[PDB]
Amino acid sequence: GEELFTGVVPILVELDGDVNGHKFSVSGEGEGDATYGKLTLKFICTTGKLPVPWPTLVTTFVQCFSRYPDHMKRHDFFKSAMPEGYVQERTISFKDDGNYKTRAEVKFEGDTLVNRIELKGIDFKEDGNILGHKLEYNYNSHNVYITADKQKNGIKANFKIRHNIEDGSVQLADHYQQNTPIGDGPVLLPDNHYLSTQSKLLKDPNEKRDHMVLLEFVTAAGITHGMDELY
Amino acid sequence: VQLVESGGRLVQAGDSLRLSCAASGRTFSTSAMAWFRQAPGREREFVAAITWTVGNTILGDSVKGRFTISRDRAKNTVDLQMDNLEPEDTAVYYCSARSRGYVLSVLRSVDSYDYWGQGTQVTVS
Repeated sequence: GEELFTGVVPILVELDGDVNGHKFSVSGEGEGDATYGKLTLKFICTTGKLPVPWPTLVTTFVQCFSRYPDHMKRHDFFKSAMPEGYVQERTISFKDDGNYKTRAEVKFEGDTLVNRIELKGIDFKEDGNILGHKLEYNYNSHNVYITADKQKNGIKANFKIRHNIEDGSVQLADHYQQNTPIGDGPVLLPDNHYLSTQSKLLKDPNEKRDHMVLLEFVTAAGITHGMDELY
Repeated sequence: VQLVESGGRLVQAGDSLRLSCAASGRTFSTSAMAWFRQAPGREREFVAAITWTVGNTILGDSVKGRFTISRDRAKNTVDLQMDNLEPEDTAVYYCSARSRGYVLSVLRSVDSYDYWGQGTQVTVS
């Protein structure tokens, strides 16, 4: 289970999206190395120009590649679900704007980890920060707060993304997340804890298509009596 | 998900035959599809499997070099191309689908699938 993540794992990502009736598709490819908590991914919009800012899709585009240090390994739901996989569902509510609803299945197909996503967005402002492409191409580091969901045999997560607005302040994106196993397990239900998540957005200087390169480092850390444990 | 196999007929030894299976319903989750067969009098036998996203294939020992599996993700079909057919290929051919992720080795087991078709009869004279 964890055994499937000891080396470099190839990743494929597929997203079909519809935001305010603007329909689009994205294909992604890269690799994950959970030993170092490391992800390297490149995404191409296969339908032309992406109708939303690339940063707004980062969280939607594989937390099984997080580094769980020894004292945290009892709490790694994500790898425990593998290879059969899990369903990851989110509502992402953009402050004073629309919301995304996403449903993804994350699973192994042999040696390859596949993240396949459907996204529907509604209630966006055509001249707001999202459909109006007013967000900076960058990304703040954040903590992802995870809790068990015994009745669902899975987990929930809550966190807020701060997206820089061009010549402005921040666009908040409220994330509500639920993860449930696809198979019959067994799986690990964790104590409360968080993922410390660092993301870098890059461009491929030779790529003509609308695209995003993503480098991420993620490490799990504990929570004690409401206080985040620190490294 | 509903699986519907087609293409079975009576053919002569040495002929070719292509089977096809159509998956209907909420197919978003498909992770692999496979063909099995059961000749009356004998036990069910793995024939071929294909991984859904990349299309990696695996074959049963009895059909290597003669049978080819392929799939079309847009059409949600999986085909079995059978060349150099032999009387011992006479069987009902069943289509199966999995949604759970997997390591490749489990795809050869009849118990590794989430969905099963009705079968199509192939007879080889």
